[PDB]
Formats: sequence, C-alpha cells, structure tokens
Amino acid sequence: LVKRHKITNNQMLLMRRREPYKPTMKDRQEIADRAKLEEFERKNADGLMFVPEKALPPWQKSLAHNAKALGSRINFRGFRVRVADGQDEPGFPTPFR
Amino acid sequence: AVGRQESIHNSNNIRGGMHSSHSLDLIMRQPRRVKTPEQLRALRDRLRFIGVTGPMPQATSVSTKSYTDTYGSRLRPRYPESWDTVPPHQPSRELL
Amino acid sequence: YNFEEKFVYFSPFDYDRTFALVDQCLERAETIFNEIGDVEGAIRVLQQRKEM
Amino acid sequence: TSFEDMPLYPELRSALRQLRITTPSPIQQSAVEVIMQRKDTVVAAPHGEGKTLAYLLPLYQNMIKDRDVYKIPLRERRPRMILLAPTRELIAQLHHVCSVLGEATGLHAISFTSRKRANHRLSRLLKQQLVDVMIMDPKIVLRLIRARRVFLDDLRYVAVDEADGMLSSQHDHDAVHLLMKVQKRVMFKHLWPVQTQTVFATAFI
Amino acid sequence: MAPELQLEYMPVLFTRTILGPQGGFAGEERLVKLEVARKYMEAGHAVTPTEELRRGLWCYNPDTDKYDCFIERNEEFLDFAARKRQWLDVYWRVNTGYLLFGRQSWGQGFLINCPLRKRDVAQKLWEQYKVRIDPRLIEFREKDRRTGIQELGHNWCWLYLPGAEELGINREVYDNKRVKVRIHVRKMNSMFALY
Amino acid sequence: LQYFVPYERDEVNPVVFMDVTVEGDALGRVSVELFHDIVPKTTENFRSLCTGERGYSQCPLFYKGIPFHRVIPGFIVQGGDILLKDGRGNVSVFGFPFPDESFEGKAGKHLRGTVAMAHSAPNQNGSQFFFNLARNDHLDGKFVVCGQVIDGWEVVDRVAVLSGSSCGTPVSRAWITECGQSSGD
Amino acid sequence: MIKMGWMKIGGSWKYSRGYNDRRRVRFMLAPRVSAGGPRNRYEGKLVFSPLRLSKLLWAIDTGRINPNEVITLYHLRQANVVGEREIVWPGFVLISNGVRRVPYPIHIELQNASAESIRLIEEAGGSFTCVYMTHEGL
Amino acid sequence: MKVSSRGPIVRWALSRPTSGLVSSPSEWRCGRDLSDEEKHSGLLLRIRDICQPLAKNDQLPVAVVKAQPSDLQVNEVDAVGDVAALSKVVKGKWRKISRQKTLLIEDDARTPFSDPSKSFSPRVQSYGEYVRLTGKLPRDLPVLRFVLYRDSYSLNSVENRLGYVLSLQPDCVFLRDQPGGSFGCITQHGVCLGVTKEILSHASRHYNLHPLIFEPREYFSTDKLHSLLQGARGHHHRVLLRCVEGSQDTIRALLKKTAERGFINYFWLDRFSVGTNRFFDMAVLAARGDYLKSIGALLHCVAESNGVHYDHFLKYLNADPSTVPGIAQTWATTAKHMRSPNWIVQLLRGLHKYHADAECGKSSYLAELWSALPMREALRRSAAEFVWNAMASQRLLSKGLNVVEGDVVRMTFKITDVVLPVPYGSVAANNCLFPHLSPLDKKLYVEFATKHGMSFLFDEQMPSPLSNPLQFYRHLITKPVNMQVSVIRDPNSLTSIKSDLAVMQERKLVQIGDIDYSTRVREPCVYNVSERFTEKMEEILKTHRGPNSVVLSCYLPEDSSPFVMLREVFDLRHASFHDLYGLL
Amino acid sequence: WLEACHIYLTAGRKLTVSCAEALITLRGRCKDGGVLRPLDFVSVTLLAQLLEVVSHGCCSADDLVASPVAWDKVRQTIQGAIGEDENTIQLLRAGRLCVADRQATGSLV
Amino acid sequence: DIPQVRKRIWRVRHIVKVDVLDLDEAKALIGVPEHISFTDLASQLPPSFG
Amino acid sequence: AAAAAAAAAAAAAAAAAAAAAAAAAAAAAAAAAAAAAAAAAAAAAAA
Amino acid sequence: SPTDVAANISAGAMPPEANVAAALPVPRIQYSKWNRALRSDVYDELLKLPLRYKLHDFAKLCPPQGRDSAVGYLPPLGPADPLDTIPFFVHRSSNGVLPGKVFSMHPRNLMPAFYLRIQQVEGDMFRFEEELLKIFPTKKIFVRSHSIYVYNVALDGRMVLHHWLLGLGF
Amino acid sequence: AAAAAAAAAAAA
Ligand SMILES: Nc1ncnc2c1ncn2[C@@H]1O[C@H](COP(=O)(O)OP(=O)(O)O)[C@@H](O)[C@H]1O
Ligand SMILES: [Mg+2]
Repeated sequence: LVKRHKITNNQMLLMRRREPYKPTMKDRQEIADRAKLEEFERKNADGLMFVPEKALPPWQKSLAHNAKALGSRINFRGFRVRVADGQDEPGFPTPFR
Repeated sequence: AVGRQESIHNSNNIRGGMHSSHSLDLIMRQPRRVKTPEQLRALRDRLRFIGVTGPMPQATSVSTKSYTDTYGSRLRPRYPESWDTVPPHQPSRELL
Repeated sequence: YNFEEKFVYFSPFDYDRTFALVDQCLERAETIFNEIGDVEGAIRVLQQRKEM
Repeated sequence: TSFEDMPLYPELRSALRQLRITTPSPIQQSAVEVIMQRKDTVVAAPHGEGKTLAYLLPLYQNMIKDRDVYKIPLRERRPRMILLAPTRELIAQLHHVCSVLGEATGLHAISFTSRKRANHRLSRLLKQQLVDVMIMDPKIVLRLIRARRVFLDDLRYVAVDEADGMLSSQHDHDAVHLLMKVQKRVMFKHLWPVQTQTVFATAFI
Repeated sequence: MAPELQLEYMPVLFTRTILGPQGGFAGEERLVKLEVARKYMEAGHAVTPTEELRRGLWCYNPDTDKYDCFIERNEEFLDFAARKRQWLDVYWRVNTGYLLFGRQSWGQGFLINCPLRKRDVAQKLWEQYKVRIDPRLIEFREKDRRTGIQELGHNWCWLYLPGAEELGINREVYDNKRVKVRIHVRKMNSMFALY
Repeated sequence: LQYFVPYERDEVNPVVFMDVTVEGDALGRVSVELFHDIVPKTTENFRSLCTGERGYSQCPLFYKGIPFHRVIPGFIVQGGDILLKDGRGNVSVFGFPFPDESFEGKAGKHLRGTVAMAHSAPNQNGSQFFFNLARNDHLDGKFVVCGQVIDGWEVVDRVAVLSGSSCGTPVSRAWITECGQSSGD
Repeated sequence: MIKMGWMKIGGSWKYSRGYNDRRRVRFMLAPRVSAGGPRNRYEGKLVFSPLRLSKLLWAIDTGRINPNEVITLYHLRQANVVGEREIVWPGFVLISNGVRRVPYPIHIELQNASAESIRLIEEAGGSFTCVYMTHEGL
Repeated sequence: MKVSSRGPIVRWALSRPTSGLVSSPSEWRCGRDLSDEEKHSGLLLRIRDICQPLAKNDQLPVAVVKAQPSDLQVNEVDAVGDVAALSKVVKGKWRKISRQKTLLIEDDARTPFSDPSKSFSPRVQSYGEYVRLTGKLPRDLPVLRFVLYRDSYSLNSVENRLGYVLSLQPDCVFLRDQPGGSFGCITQHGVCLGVTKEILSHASRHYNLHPLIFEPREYFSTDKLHSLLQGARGHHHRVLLRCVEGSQDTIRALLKKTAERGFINYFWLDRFSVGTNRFFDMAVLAARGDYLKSIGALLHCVAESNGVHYDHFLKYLNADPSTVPGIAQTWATTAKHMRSPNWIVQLLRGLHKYHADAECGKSSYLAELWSALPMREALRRSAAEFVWNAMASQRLLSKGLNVVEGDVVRMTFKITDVVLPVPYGSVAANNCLFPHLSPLDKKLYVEFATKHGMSFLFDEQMPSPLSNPLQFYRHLITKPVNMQVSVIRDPNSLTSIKSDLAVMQERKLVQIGDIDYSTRVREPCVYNVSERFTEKMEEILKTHRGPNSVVLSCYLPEDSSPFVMLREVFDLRHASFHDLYGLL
Repeated sequence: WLEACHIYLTAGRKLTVSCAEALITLRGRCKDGGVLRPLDFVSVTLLAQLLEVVSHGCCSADDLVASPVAWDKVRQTIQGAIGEDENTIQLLRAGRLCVADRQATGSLV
Repeated sequence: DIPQVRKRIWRVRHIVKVDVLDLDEAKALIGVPEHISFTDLASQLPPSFG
Repeated sequence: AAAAAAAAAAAAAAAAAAAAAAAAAAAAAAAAAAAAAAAAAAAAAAA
Repeated sequence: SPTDVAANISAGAMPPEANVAAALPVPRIQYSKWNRALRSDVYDELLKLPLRYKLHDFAKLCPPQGRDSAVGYLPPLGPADPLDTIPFFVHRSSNGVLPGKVFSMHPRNLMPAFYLRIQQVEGDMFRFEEELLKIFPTKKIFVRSHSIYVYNVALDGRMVLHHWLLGLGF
Repeated sequence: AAAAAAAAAAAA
C-alpha cells in the first residue's frame, strides 16, 4: 500500500513525493556511485600497503603461518616462503614498499 | 537614504501616495545620529553586556552586585505570566 | 531514533521554584558562615542542602 | 570525413600512405577525434571497418605528442602502451601493424608469445630493448607485473583488441584484473599524474 | 601565459583571416593550440613568426587568389584588422548557430505563453555566443513585429550590424547590413524554462 | 611597567605554549604553567585543549586557529571558544561542563599574570579561558584559576592593547596560531 | 508482512502475497577440497577443547584448584572450572592465551598442551604430562 | 622523578597528512625559515654583513629549497679522485631450497568420488622456499668497497637497515656523512667488513618511491682500510630552488659575486638538529652529569621527529607517578612493535625499568643508559663544531676579510688559505696551532667553552670515529671550484631535475661534472611532479610569488653544505626539513 | 675502457695512431655503455681526443666539442675506422649538438 | 546577501520573490541604536535557539 | 554522509549552472575550445 | 592515539619500517574475565576524568611481583577515602569476575550492535547510573532493580568499567 | 670578544 501521512496543510495534500528535496531513484544511484568511487580513490591515494602476516584476512593468515612455520621455530634471517594467497603485486613503487 | 537604486520607483509612487514603509523612509531620510567614529567608540564603550560568558568589570562600585551573583544562575524572577507579557521558560533548556 | 523522549529530563530548579529559592538561601548561608569562620554552621547548612 | 581534416603528424600521414589508407572508415572518423581528446573509449564495428587503425593511429599520435611536446622520458621496464589480444596469430598481426607505425614514427613496439624458454626469452627482450608499446596477452602481462619485470609507472595507454572475450570469463578476466591494476595506478598520487586511457575495440558489445 | 600553457600552445602569424575561436586576422601573431596551428601552417593560412614577417608580411588577396599582398604590420593596421575581424566574428557566430530558447507552453498548444522580446533575444545571444548587442539592433519580421516571436519551432529575426560600410565587408558576406538570427523555441525542463 | 611572576615555578606543573597572531602579524609566544597540584581536572582540560590530543566530540578539541572573542584593554584577555568561535558555546574535553574544583589559595586568587577558565554558570567550566591583566578582587572565588604566565606576558599585553575595547569586543582580529605542550622552564 | 512491515489483523491483505508464500512452509561452482570436506571431524581425529592457561591460573588464584596436588581433568571438573559440555574426547589442550609467566610451579596432567604453555610451566618449575587417554580412560 | 626538557614540544608533521600538506604549523607549511635556529647554532655573521657597513640593510631575495627529494643531489669524491656515481644495478640473488607444494583438487563435481576414473588436477599452495644467496668471502680481501645511492634515507636509517637485514653490527660498516640534508638524493662511497657482494646487494630496496640502492665494486685487503676510510676530497651538489624573486640578470649577478667572493664554511644545521634542544645541549647536560635532563632532551627531540613518539612522550609527561611505569612500558612495547631502532627501544625499556624497580630508581642507572647510548661521540662532535662556528664568527667580526697573523694551511697567504682549528678534545686542543691574536686565542676558546658548558672538549679527549675521521683544520671561507647556473620561468613551480636512478632507468649514463640541461633538467610541465607534490606546493605558492626557478650545479672542496652558500646569497626556506633531525 | 683511456691520455704517456684506433674500436665494442639505437660527455671528450690524435696533427678537439660539423669532417678524414665506429661518431655528433643547443646555462666559475 | 545565497536565489528565481534591505534599513526596521552591531546582537543571542 | 552530500551538491550545481552550451560548430566544448566576448556592436546605455 | 601511522609513512614522516604498526595494533595482553590486564593509560584517563569518588593507587591495583598472580587477581580493596561513603556496592561473582557482561541486541541475526549489562549492584543503582553518565556521557543508560543497561558499548567499555570498579574499593 | 655575548648560553 501507499504510506499515508498525517497532514499539516493542504500543501501536503498536493504534495506527491514525501521528500521533494531528495533526488529521484536514478539520481540517488548516480550520486551514491560517485560518492563511493570518490571514497575509494581517496582510500587508494596512497599505495597498497603490504600488511604483515598477522594482519591478513582469516583465510590467508593461517595458511601463511603454516607455510612459514618451520622458519619461525628455527630462527635465521633470509627465509621467505613464496606463498600464493598473499597480497597481489601493485605494479608501481609505493611509500610502504 | 542617499544614493538609492529605487529612486525612480520612489519618485513614481511614494511622492504621490504613502507606502507601508513611510516610517522607514522617514528614518532613512533623517541624518544618522552617530556623527563620528569617536562618538561611535564612546557609545560602544558605554555599552554593557549582561549575558556574556566571561567576567565583568566592577571597579565602578564595590557594593554593586550582579543579579546572577546575588541570586545565582539557576534562579530567575517570577515574571508575570500573562498574554500581554510572556517571559522565557525553562532556563535549563535555554542553556543548551 | 527519537530516543530523547526516553530520557526526557525536567529540572527541579525549573519545576519547583521553592527548591531553587531555598538552595540559593542555603548557599548564601554557607558563604556567610565561611566569611565569619564558623565550621559547624557551614557543615550543617551544606548537609541540609545536600539532603534537600 | 578526412584524415587531412584530422590533425595528424607527417610521420603518421606517411605511415598511412604506406599502408595505402586514404579515406577514413566511419568508425575511424568517429573514434580518432575522441581518442585524440583523450577519453576512455569503446569502439564498435561489424568486423572489418578498420578498428585496428582506429584505435592505433590516434594512440600513436598521442604517444608522439607525449614524447616530443611533453618530453616524457622513456624508461626500461615502464612501457607507454599495453596492447592486449587473445590469440598468438592476432598478437603477431598487431605486432606487424604496430611495427610499421614504429618504423614510420620512431617508436618501438614488441610482442611475445609462448616459446621454449618463455621466461628467459621475455626477460632477455626486456633487458635488451626498452620499448614504447608491448603487444601481449593479459595473462603474460599480469605474470610480468607480479614478478615485477614490468611496471605501470610510465604506462599511459591501454588498448584491448577483443574486449568481449578479454572481459568475459572466456579469458579468465585477466584483462579485467590488469585494468583494475591500471586504475589503482591512476589513483596513486605519489607518482606523476598519468591520465591513463583505455580503448576497447569490440565487434560485438 | 604559464610555461605549460605556452608549451601546449605555439605562436603563429595568420596569413589570412580565420573566424574560428582559434583563428585570427591577417598579420595577427597569436598563441594557438599545436593541432590547429599545424593544420593552418600546412594549409598555408599561417606561418611561424619572424622579425621580417613582423616588420612586414605577405597575405592573400581574393582579387588574384594568391598570397601576394604585402602589408606592413603597424599599430594602426593591427587595430583596424582587429576591428574588422571582430565584426566578421560576430557575423559568423550569429550565422553559424541555432539560438535555443526554453519556454513554457501549457498543454500541447502551438505557441508559447510569453512571447520573446528583443531583450530576451539579446540575453540568449550573450549567453550562447557571448556577444553583447543593443536590443534595438534586433528587429523581428513582419509576422512578429507586434507580438514578438510567439511561436514554437523554427523562428528567425534580423540583427543589424552597423559599421560594415566603414570597415569594408561589402563582398565578404551575403548582406553586410543584416544578419539572420535563427531561433528555435522549445519546451524544456522546469529549471531551464523560466517565465 | 614591569612583570613579576605571581607564584613560584614548579617543575612538576605542566607548561603549555601558544603563539598569538594579530591580523596576520605574529607577536610571539606565551607560556602558561598550570597548577596541577590544586586543580588537576581543569589543568588536564586546558592542557588537552591546547595539545589537541583528544579527537572531536562536538568540534575539534584544539585551541589552534581560534580567536580571542572578548578583549578589554586593562581587565582581561579572553578567548578559546572551540565550538562557536564567536564566543557563545562552551565545551569541555570531558564532554560535559565540569564543576569548579577548589578556590583555596593558589586557585582562588586572581593576579596580573594569572589565567582562569571562564564559565557561563557558577559551576560549569569549559574551553574558553582568559588571562587577567591586574588584581581582580571581584573575580576571586568566582572563576577558577588554572595557572600563571611565565613568558610572553609582553605578547599578551600587546594583544590587549592592539585589539582591546571597554566594550569587550576586539577591534582587530587576534587568534592562536600554534599551541601545544612544553617542558619545565 | 514482507514488503509492508507489521499490519493490523483488521485487513489489507490484498497487497501481501510473499507473506503467504513464506507462511506456507554458488556451491555447485565451488570444488570439494577433500572427500570429507575441510576441517572434517573424522573418527579418531584429535580435536581438543581449549583450556586457557590464564583460566587455570585464575582458578588456582581464586582457590578452586589446590596447587599442592597434581591437577587433572577430574579435579578441574569437580572444582567446576569446566562444564560437561566441553569434555568430549580426546579432552582438553592447554593454551597459553595472554600468559607470559607462571609465578609458581604447577603440576598438571592434560591430554595435550601447546609448546609455549609447556615451556612456561617448565620454566616456572612445575611439571606437565600429556596424559593422552581413550574414551574408557577418560 | 620523571625526565624533562626545556623547550616546547612541536610536532612538525600532522596526525593525518591526507592533503599532501605534511607540516602542521602554518608558517612551516608556507615554508620553514631556520634563520633563528642558525643564529642560535652559531651562524651569526654573513659575508654581505661584513662587506656592507650595515647588517641586513637590503632584504635578501626569498627562495624555497628542496621541496622534492630530487631537488638536492650530492655525489662524493674520495681522496683518490674517483666520484661516487650509480654505475649499474644488481639485485639480490636467491636460491630455491624447496619444491613447490601442490594439492590435488577434483577436476569435476558431477562424477562421484567413488569413481576410480575420478579426475583430479593440481593447485599450487606454495611456489617454494627461497634463501638469500650468501656468497663466498675470501679471507685475504675481507674489506668490501661499494657505492650507495639513497633517495631520502638518513644515515642512521641506512645503518639500521643494514643491521637488521644483514644481522651485522654498526662497526662493520663505514659510511662517511655527506653534507646537505639527507632528504635529497645522495650517492656516496662506502666500506664494509666481512660482507659479500650478494648480501650487500640484498641489503638494498629497489621497489620503493625512495630507492636505497647498494652496489659493490671490488674487494680490498684490510691493509688499505685506512686509505679507504680517508675523508672525501670533494662533493658535487646539484640544487633546485623553486620560487625565487627577481630576474635572471640579478640572480646571475648575485651568484657571480658569491662565487667570486666565496662563502663562510659554517657547520650547517645538518650537524645539530633543528629541535629546541640541540645535540651540543644534550652533550653538555651529559658532561655536567644531569643524565636525567639529557635523556629527557633526547626523548624530546625524538618525539619532535616522530609522531608516535610524540604521542607517547606527552602521555609519559602527564602520567600520574603511579601509572608512569605502565606508560613507559607501553611506549617501549609500541617502539618495539613499530620496529624503531634498537638503541631507542633499549633506552625506553631501561626508562621503564628505572620507573618500575626501586633498584634502578637512581641516577646511576640513567648514567649507565647514557653510556650505552651510541650517540655520545656524535653529540660531543656537534658541540665542538658549534664552538668552531662561534669562534669563526668572532674571528670574522674582529678581523674581517683581511688576514693578519692568522693561521694558514701549510701546503702572502690569502683568506681562502686562512684556517681555524675545531677542538675535537684535548689532543686537538694541544696539537692544533690556535691563532695568536690578542682578542681571539686559546684563552677565548676555553672561556667560550666554559661559559657554554662545553669545557669537557678541552678537559678530556674524544676518539676519532673510523667512519668519518676528524678534520682538525677547517678553512674559514671556501669558493666553489665549478659553478653552473640556469634560470627558468615557472610561477607554479612544475620544474624538476631527473635523478641518477632515473637516468639509469632510461639507460643513459650518469655525469657528475656539470648540470645536464638536456638530460637532467626537465622543462616545466604538469607531468614533471606528483599530485601530492602539487598539493604540498600550492600553499607555498600562495605565499611566495617566485616566478624564477634556479637549477645550479657546484663543487665543494672537502665538506660544505651548499645551503650555507645559498643562505649567504638568498633568504632560503626549506619546505622539507625533517631530514635535519639527525637522531632516528 | 675508461681506465685504459685515462692511463693512455695521461700527458706523460704518449699515444700513437694505432693505439687511438684500437681505443676507438674498443669503445665501439663496449658493453656497459649507453644504448645505441646521444652519448656520455666523458666518453665523447675522450673519443674526440682520440680522433684528433688519429688525425695526424690536425688537433681539433675544441672544434669537435663545439661544432657538430667538425664530427662530420673528421668522419670524412678518417678512412680506417669503419663499421660500428660510424654509428659511434654519429651518436657523438648528435650528443654534442644537443649539448651545444643550450646557451642559457652559465658557467659562473 | 552573500555569493552563495545569491547563487541559490538565482537558481530558484521563478519560485521566489525577493526584497532587499540594507543593514541600515534592517536596523531601523528592528528599531535598535545605530551604535549597536548585529555582530554584538548575534553574540548575545543564544546558540540553542531552535 | 559528508561525501554523499558533497556529491549531491556538486551534481546539482553542474546540472543547474550551465543552462545552455555554446553551439559545437561555433566552439567544440569537448575539444576545450571556448568563445571570448565580442562587444563590438554593443551599447553602454542601460537599455 | 591521534597519529595515523599509515598516513605518516605515506607523507614521508615516519620510516617505512612501521608497516606492522600501521596495519595492526601494538601487542598487549587482552583484558579477559580470566586475565585482568590493567591498562595504565586507561586507568590514567579514569583518574583524569572528573569523577566524584576517589580512586585507588595503580600500584595497589597491580598485584605484587594477597599473593602474586600472572593473571592479576587481587581481593577487593577498601574505599580510597574512609571519610566518604560510596552510595553503591558491587559484588563479585563466584569466580571473582566483575559484573560487566557484554551482550548483543539480536544474537539470532548476529547483529554487530552490543550492549553492556551490569548486575550485582546492591546500593544506589541510580548513583551508579550517574557515575556511568560521567564515564560514558554519550551512551544510552537504563536502570532496573536488577541490572543497568549501557547501550552501544562493547568489550572495551567493559574493560573501562572494570578499571573504574577496581580503582574504587570494589 | 662579542660573540660570547651575542650567543646566549642554553641548558636544555
Ligand atoms: N580507410 C580504410 N580504407 C581501406 N582499408 C582500410 C581502411 N581502414 C582499415 N582498412 C583495411 O581494411 C582491412 C580490415 O582492417 P581491420 O582493422 O583489421 O578490421 P577490424 O576493424 O575488424 O579489426 C584491412 O586490410 C585494413 O588494412
Ligand atoms: Mg581488430
């Protein structure tokens, strides 16, 4: 059904849209998409930070830890396991790289 | 009133008949009562603010006390609540 | 939303002017006691204000 | 309705004279203007109106403009243009069509496909000859990017010859991943502003 | 004037008159974008500036249809050429355009509620073509002399351009004393359609 | 005229510095020692507002870039209204206007270089403060004293002279450009 | 009602059909890693319930567990530091969650323990024995 | 009793520099002018002040310097004469020790697992394990000579990277400090012990906006270690000033007069930090024994340099004496987690122990911590250099350009030959031939040292560091051997100069002799600088109406900051100044 | 190659036409030099010295470093050096032309 | 009367009728002394009005 | 919400400011070409 | 802390060695009902906050190094100020854990909105409510004869509440 | 000996 509303004057009777100052559905989608794109670009303004092992999502953290388990128990620098699930290479130099 | 953009319409209408803003036009026609910046500064210095947040000078007279000091901030006079004279309500709401 | 109605608060200082008057009178009495140097009077008057 | 009306360098005019192109196809007429205006573009044509030239010649004009007017330097593993095509035969054809333009305009274009020692051959090519254009499959381009054999620091043009297949699952979305990496590079601020543009030539939409 | 703007532009001397926004008058030295500058230079309509060219330049005379009219590029000649090119530019902008108007027409109807006036035509000319003109110059047709345009679809009026006789635009245009402003009235959105 | 520090400096007490700029013209730097032994709550509030440690609750809790909305040539120099820089709203780092702690001795006497926290109610402190400019007997016991001034008193006096008026409203804009914490000096 | 929220029992049923549809009551593209699936609890698998070393130390400090005796799963159950819900075979595994030191020696007998927890116990001076048991023994 | 300092705590950066504008202070954003800091550090006098009867009668032209790391480039020139140039790039080699692990996953889902013909395909979990290829180190030639090009890394950061990547100790690597701020690109020779080419190359990092690249050249025997460690005999400096007022003619005239007349060879602020308390202040505090205040000032400078340290320092200062041990513990843990240098991590740990345990709650523990601190020699050298700056300023004030019975270099001597001693301990105070002048002499040196609290550098001696050996005789004024200048018009300051790594990437060779306008200098265009750089420089451009950008390449004889010469010529402001914070 | 050039062009050690030709050939068959599809100024100066030595008394190092035409004249004069030497001379001439194109630079010695 | 308000009124000039009042005219309309300033009045009036 | 509101304001400004665009033949907006002001046949009187 | 390590590294202030700091928080011993890890910064903030009741010394709150415990269990202390009387009394559970327990608004839907539910408060529930108003000014607080609900609060708020209670005699 | 007075001493 249509959401009826308590009126405060005949202007509300003549009114069709409850919020005239609000963009229509298509303009809302356009504005939301533009805002999300701008926020994403602002987030990505800096390079892709190479987060450590402990900061990876739950489905990569344990795999990386198991891959590098032996090196953790036997400590010697220069040991890196070339896992597959790690973060993808960005392609350009970054401040964190 | 010197140098108006509505001079043509004023001449066309007001000089023939009175307008709702006749009193405003008379006030604008009359010269300003603050002649000089020195006079303006003197009047501004004489001006006094009561609701201001900060402190107020009291060198004028030690015996003179402020209403807030005498009765406190939470207390207000029992204003005569009548149609003709309606006072502010709920100073607690007024604060913020 | 509109949950300020679940916490609507009405100040006794505004909805009971006698309470505000007596609170101010006790504050002035405490100030007078402090000026005089009395201690027991200030203690009792402040305690009565707190109880009110 | 004329290459003469189109603003083209004498080198490009000589290149098209060598190619025997004299009258622009409607697709070229519509696409050269926009690609010169430097906007991401989707060219569509019914299989043989000249999409290859439509999306190559303006891109070469832009590359020449960058190299001469803007004097953007050429680095070793940072090509200006990445061209994508699915099949090895099409890769070779695009390599030929780009080599003629390179010989005409002083630019350089390479192309690589599967061989005996693919990694060794490709790395040797990259080490030996720095290039302006690379015509290669998106899978190999992604391999290079992930092995940091190539970089998007100076990349300014991306061209896709079969956008349908390239962006469909028929080719594993490798082109889509490469384009997302390009978008990330464009978003990146600490490097010089490169307004990388993408051209998609597609006989079907 | 900035270094980047100068890098993307290039100075050029106009051998003849071109009325486009990137054009100029004969003997004009102007900074023009590289693309159209090269276009003109290869077509023969402009040349790279030089000291000899600045002191004096050869130009195109339509009487013989050859670049064989030598003229000195002095201040008075530059001023006159600027004025003549401004007149021709106004004429060309008016003639090679289609003055859009957005008006209200209740229901379907056949004409607009509020007829167009010389002030409205002048304001639209300024808005679109960036040309300032006295409204008295605009003159409506016989059908539109009394009540303005007052009709949808294709409409046109006359715009008089004085000074053509002085400047010498007798044979460079169709009629040197009149310009046909071609208008198109239409129903547009609420925001675009005023009055 | 000569300036003498009212009380004795204490190494334990925090020090807070602020630079004052008038009409884009820098004047110097004022250092304030906060009486942390007698009014810890107000001291912490003032220090946090000057340093900007806390984030935002209703407005940037930071005295940087805030004007002195109320100046008098020889009474006070007031300012620091973080929320409404005009000088109307009063805010605290704690989130609510906290009450007066103590007016006993050091925190109850107003002197020349003394600093205090202005309040719109006799028990609602906030962000805006004011430096005294002379012995203000009528202010003793009414406004909490937060600390004293060690350096920059000449800057404070010059600010008062430049943008002062018996009306209280400043003549020329004067504000805080860079404020923060310091060490004992 | 699905598309209109809560409607009165009075009426207005015409614009509600999904409500009645619900009242009347992708995996194919993903591969199977193993026959039993990931993290399959096949019979005989050693899936120990966690036992926080911090929890055990807190119990000892409060006084529900006597340090003077060799702690066992039976002692933990009787002290009520663990519930019957988490007593499934093979039993408990000691985990050093947020514990850096054990101030006093502790003698424990659990069915498994982490290397860090064993190291902490040994360094403190106590002892640990991994008393792995069958169902009958437990 | 908590540590304390004297000056205000100003955080140069922002809590969140998202708009490119890094400096928090408004004046620092518009451009940092270190005139007051230089005056307090000893650079009191100017050659133009000496010449003109009045001082600062005409305001010097305003300029902004090293707003981009590529702007300043420094190349070392060793006593042998060979210049430090980026020849070729070698990457760290790895050896694969394990085989890639694969797992068989069902190829199709319709066919049941019970079917013997079930099809499985492999998927890679780990491509393998790799280990850095430690080469073979001959026992006859343990010393390795290399060249290091660092974009914006401090020498301390480079040493820390070598230590943690390679697991070596700081005494195994000898890198001579290079004049000029560390922010700009710096290429210098270096000597290391017990390291191999492969691992020394592994120590680099090629895929960062700020490249730190190493490359060995040849092995050498331990006999020639001293010869290799001998101080460099030249520095080629390439500088780019962005916004300079005036015109090409007047700028060139100013530079011509500066080159002809030389410039004073002051110890620029690269030796003593720009913070409120300087290295020599810390040194004098330690010498007089107020180790508490010395460590407080050290932490103060570290806090000013680093944001997180600034966050924790204020918490420590304002912490209640009951909770201060926990605040110190949290600070130490945060430093360890963010992987701050080991010396500062240990200092914070010791501070926490001092506040927690009553055993360590005494000045003896603080003295032990300061002794363990490895910066003491650097602070003492900074104090000696400050004293030398003050004495040189006094010498110029008293005598002036003319030379009268003054010390000269033993190859009528000239002012260029005139030299003054820098007292690096009692050994220097004795051996060096101080000038024999009635107003200025060893007596005035000692008086100044005593009144400023630097009496230790005369009472006792200080060892000469092996990395950068001491130079007791430092000339009074110096004249660039070569000096080339170019001026361009760029009101929006989009000009840039290519770096050595950029030239190498484009495959051309690197030339250090002179400014390469065709290759190194890039014409002004939007595609020359990053968008972050434009956002950072817009604030400067809103203040400094400098239409001229100056690209200069000069040579300096032994050790001199080109910023000293540029200060004597113009009034310079440093958009990037964090590099001057030597510690951390 | 650079070390050999230094030790030979050293004033004390006299050179010969054959040695200069050998150095030219080595520079042609160098490896770590710049791409040759300009050239480094140091190598250009050394090669100009070698060419003026080869010219048998026609000392024109200044002409070679100043004007590109001198490079063409020396290429015509020399006959023995053929092959990669032609490309080397061409690229050196291009590099020196580019260097001389700039006059805004001022050597404020 | 500021650029933003002028932009808005220009945008909606076909739904809005505008009247102008100089500061002097507004001050006379409200009836306050000429020496008092609207800035002072604004500073005095409460911020939590509506 | 700030980003969405800013985007909405920008969209409204863009869709409400440029009521009409100069004819492409006179000057191509997409090619960055712009038309200057021709006040030759203008008047100064307030008509 | 106000610093953004990632932003500082991007700008160039901090070195690129703080990637771990930018990604994940500093290691600690998380406060759990089986481990009373007392955060000195949290307790210092509680001390600085203008509360009406005096708090105990953090040294007293921390156990020795009454017996030492790694988890950090200590019996409840007394009021800091004997003269003053606390209007509310808080009881500990059989395990000594404090009342604060965090729940969820719609556990069935796994809604990420949580609220703290304090219980075992026997004295002036409303004075306890007022103290909670001072501590969490912006949160919605409701009082009942058996419990006090603080909405939009989570494990961090439970930790802060437990620190405040331990600072008090309880 | 004016530098001694010109450069004031500081003890951080
Ligand atoms: N203006 C043109 N005139 C004549 N031939 C052209 C023209 N443009 C492209 N071609 C030729 O027509 C053929 C098809 O061109 P091509 O670009 O490969 O087709 P498609 O658009 O499907 O990719 C080729 O032989 C090409 O050389
Ligand atoms: Mg094709």
